[PDB]
Amino acid sequence: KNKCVNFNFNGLTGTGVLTESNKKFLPFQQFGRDIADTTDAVRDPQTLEILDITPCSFGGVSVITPGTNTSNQVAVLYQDVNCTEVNVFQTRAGCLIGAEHVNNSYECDIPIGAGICASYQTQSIIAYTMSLGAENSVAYSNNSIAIPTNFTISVTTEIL
Amino acid sequence: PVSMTKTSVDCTMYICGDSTECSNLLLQYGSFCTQLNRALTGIAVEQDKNTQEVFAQVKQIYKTPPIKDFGGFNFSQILPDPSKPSKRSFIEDLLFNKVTKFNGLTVLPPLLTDEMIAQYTSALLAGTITSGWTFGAGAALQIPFAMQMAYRFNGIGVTQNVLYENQKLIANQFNSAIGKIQDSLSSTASALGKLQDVVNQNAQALNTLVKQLSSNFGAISSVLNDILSRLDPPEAEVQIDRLITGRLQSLQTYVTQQLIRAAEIRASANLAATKMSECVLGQSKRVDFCGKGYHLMSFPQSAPHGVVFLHVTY
Amino acid sequence: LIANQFNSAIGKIQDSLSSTASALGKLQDVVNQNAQALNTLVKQLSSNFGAISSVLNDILSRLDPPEAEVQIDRLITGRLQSLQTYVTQQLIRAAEIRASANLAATKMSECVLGQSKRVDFCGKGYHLMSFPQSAPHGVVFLHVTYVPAQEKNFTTAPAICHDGKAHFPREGVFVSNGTHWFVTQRNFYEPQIITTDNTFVSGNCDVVIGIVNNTVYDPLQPELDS
Ligand SMILES: *[C@@H]1O[C@H](CO)[C@@H](O[C@@H]2O[C@H](CO)[C@@H](O)[C@H](O)[C@H]2NC(C)=O)[C@H](O)[C@H]1NC(C)=O
Ligand SMILES: *[C@@H]1O[C@H](CO)[C@@H](O[C@@H]2O[C@H](CO)[C@@H](O)[C@H](O)[C@H]2NC(C)=O)[C@H](O)[C@H]1NC(C)=O
Ligand SMILES: *[C@@H]1O[C@H](CO)[C@@H](O[C@@H]2O[C@H](CO)[C@@H](O)[C@H](O)[C@H]2NC(C)=O)[C@H](O)[C@H]1NC(C)=O
Ligand SMILES: *[C@@H]1O[C@H](CO)[C@@H](O[C@@H]2O[C@H](CO)[C@@H](O)[C@H](O)[C@H]2NC(C)=O)[C@H](O)[C@H]1NC(C)=O
Ligand SMILES: *[C@@H]1O[C@H](CO)[C@@H](O[C@@H]2O[C@H](CO)[C@@H](O)[C@H](O)[C@H]2NC(C)=O)[C@H](O)[C@H]1NC(C)=O
Ligand SMILES: *[C@@H]1O[C@H](CO)[C@@H](O)[C@H](O)[C@H]1NC(C)=O
Ligand SMILES: *[C@@H]1O[C@H](CO)[C@@H](O)[C@H](O)[C@H]1NC(C)=O
Ligand SMILES: *[C@@H]1O[C@H](CO)[C@@H](O)[C@H](O)[C@H]1NC(C)=O
Ligand SMILES: *[C@@H]1O[C@H](CO)[C@@H](O)[C@H](O)[C@H]1NC(C)=O
Ligand SMILES: *[C@@H]1O[C@H](CO)[C@@H](O)[C@H](O)[C@H]1NC(C)=O
Ligand SMILES: *[C@@H]1O[C@H](CO)[C@@H](O)[C@H](O)[C@H]1NC(C)=O
Repeated sequence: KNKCVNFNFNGLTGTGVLTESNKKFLPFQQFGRDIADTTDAVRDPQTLEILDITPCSFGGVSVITPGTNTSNQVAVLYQDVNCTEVNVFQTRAGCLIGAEHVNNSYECDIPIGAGICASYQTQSIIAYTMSLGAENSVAYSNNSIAIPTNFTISVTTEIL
Repeated sequence: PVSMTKTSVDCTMYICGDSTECSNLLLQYGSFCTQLNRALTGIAVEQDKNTQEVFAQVKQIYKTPPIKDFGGFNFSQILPDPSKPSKRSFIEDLLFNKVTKFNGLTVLPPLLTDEMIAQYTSALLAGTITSGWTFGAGAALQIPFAMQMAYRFNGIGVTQNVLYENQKLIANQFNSAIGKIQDSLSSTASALGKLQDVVNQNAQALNTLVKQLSSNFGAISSVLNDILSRLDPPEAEVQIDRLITGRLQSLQTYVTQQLIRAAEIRASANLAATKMSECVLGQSKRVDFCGKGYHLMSFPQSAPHGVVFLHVTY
Repeated sequence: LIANQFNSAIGKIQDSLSSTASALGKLQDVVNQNAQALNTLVKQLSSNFGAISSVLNDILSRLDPPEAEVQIDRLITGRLQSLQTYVTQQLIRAAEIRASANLAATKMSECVLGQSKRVDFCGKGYHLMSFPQSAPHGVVFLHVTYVPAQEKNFTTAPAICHDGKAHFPREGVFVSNGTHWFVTQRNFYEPQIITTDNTFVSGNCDVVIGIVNNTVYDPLQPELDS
């Protein structure tokens, strides 16, 4: 139990983590399935024990890299996996390795996701909560107005 | 609706469930798998861009002053409650309440968190209330709210004096209307149907994808492990090929529908971004672009996978 | 000054484009997407799809018609599917481009051929005029806008009380430097002495909230005295 194993119950192959289950199987019920109709519980043949089958932890691997031009140093994100299952920082995106978490917030450079962005800075890859922008309190008053005394003609480029 | 759930399907896992025999056969089908992954990734990135387009339209994170002397107009309901964990307004909370894997398909979290979207909407509203339309154009220039409203009245064609003389009445009518908004959202869920529909469509599509795994497609067993355990590799290959053909087709169907669906969402997001600019950041003279009536101002509220605009009209 | 500011800004446009390539990313992306799709299409010809050989000539060179047909069928099924995938993605991609083209046409009409009051539609600022430049598989718009540069705090009043009558500005806003009240237009500071021609009179002082007391000059009175 509690290990990723290749199990075989009565010629039923599968790979999963077997755990003691709390499911209320009725005496006749051989094995349990799911919402999706996926087998997720078994009654042991040699023992009257119900075992929940959890698929072995899998996740996508994303490599956070500043250009190779810039640096060959890389950070790896293991998506939706706990860090135990694998500069190690746990984000809502997944387990981030190779990046130093920094408190200071910066504009998002490389989006790791869930509000966390990475960049290459003085060097090492760093992970930070992205800043939305410079906080400003407008000088609002019931009798105060701000009128521009000058102007700037500005040309900006839109590409379609 | 501004965005969808970013969804990623590893086809080599979906099609063949950690089976090598199957994976080798899948190779013969070419780069079909890579192309599917690429398509879905494109959609996911587009979703993040959609949200940025609508919400991040504000130069700075403007904050409303502690003294809310807005000439009797009351915005407490649409302005955030700091007391709450996420700094969301009362109306945003109602909206959030209203709206309601192991097979290789996972959900990627959106780049901006709900709290960040709420901060962006708070910045927009603070800019709108304190500085009028000036924050869109440049540096937010403070103007008293009752005088800002008078300019907006000049915009629709009514003289400034009308607002000043009827200021108390207009403020009361405004406050009352916001009250009614609260009531409508609390009373009926149907109001957020557009958002719900988007959620439901994505859920149905994924449910269908998962169910298609149970289809045999003419193989002896839908379970890939059963085929391998019962048959020798030469014989198994034929049955596995049928499963592969069926599963790959099922996933192509899914990806294509999602591409089409994403395009529909992107159009809505583009519209939401255009309304954020011409309606929240300005006063639209376009008819019915910003609510039925003569548009005065409008206030954005974050909603799950969407934006809600409260259009004040005359 | 405006001409200089304009000329300077065009100078900066040249510099930006000359320096950084990333600026034309949207156009490049379109090119890249179409190239990847075609590259994929060509590579799928190398896929066997379960046939003995991906090469069609090899199949018929090695096998007699009855057997060859089976192998060819697999290749056909695979290749036809590959091409259907390509065409479908292209249809979807074309529709995305058509949307952009419609937007470019709309901006051509409302931004170059006119002056847009739609906000942000023609660039961040108050749109003045815009100029189109052809680009590969695209268009580039140089949006000239007006942005207020420098600003100053002034105390303001909705109206002024003269002789128990309330004066509101015809166009403009009342401002006070601290001692004297003037009427300026909202977008640029040009204070003018508050006069009957700068203001219209509606009602009385009592109903208006925030009304201040300032003399309203009548131009006619001196002329009568003279
Ligand atoms: C409005 O801003 C312009 C700059 O855009 C100011 O012009 C500058 O004036 C100073 C003082 O003579 C010079 O040193 C700069 O060379 C000028 N710049 C340009 C581009 O001409 C102008 O003086 C400003 N006016 C106000 C109201 O301050
Ligand atoms: C704006 O209106 C709201 C809604 O009536 C007021 O909020 C209420 O405040 C009182 C205390 O003054 C409480 O008893 C209510 O429970 C509050 N209601 C809600 C739902 O927030 C708000 O105080 C008013 N603000 C102004 C400026 O008058
Ligand atoms: C014009 O505006 C509204 C339209 O419904 C009404 O305003 C009411 O006026 C009465 C009497 O002054 C008040 O007691 C109510 O509180 C107001 N109601 C609202 C909706 O705010 C009324 O029909 C008209 N009022 C005037 C001032 O002409
Ligand atoms: C605000 O501007 C007004 C108008 O320029 C100023 O009033 C003038 O003050 C100067 C210097 O004392 C006099 O020479 C003028 O005769 C005044 N003009 C008027 C219209 O009476 C006023 O002093 C300025 N106040 C501040 C705070 O700078
Ligand atoms: C604006 O001027 C009017 C008229 O002089 C002021 O009203 C007077 O206020 C004083 C003090 O309360 C009273 O003694 C007078 O009887 C009032 N006269 C009238 C006709 O009402 C008003 O207070 C002034 N307001 C400001 C801003 O100074
Ligand atoms: C053999 O079967 C009996 C069934 O009651 C069971 O008690 C016992 O544990 C089994 N032994 C093995 C080999 O597990
Ligand atoms: C790295 O980037 C710089 C700036 O774009 C460029 O000039 C240089 O050629 C690049 N070098 C490599 C290794 O590509
Ligand atoms: C990892 O597991 C621990 C212990 O159960 C839990 O507290 C934590 O929330 C988990 N984190 C992730 C990334 O799921
Ligand atoms: C960053 O924040 C954490 C608390 O979450 C703290 O342990 C650490 O000291 C901080 N970094 C500094 C102050 O360098
Ligand atoms: C206006 O006044 C407030 C309060 O004194 C100040 O913080 C703000 O910087 C002022 N703005 C300008 C443009 O002078
Ligand atoms: C503005 O608010 C102050 C208190 O902060 C109040 O005394 C004053 O009467 C108000 N003035 C206007 C312009 O209504």
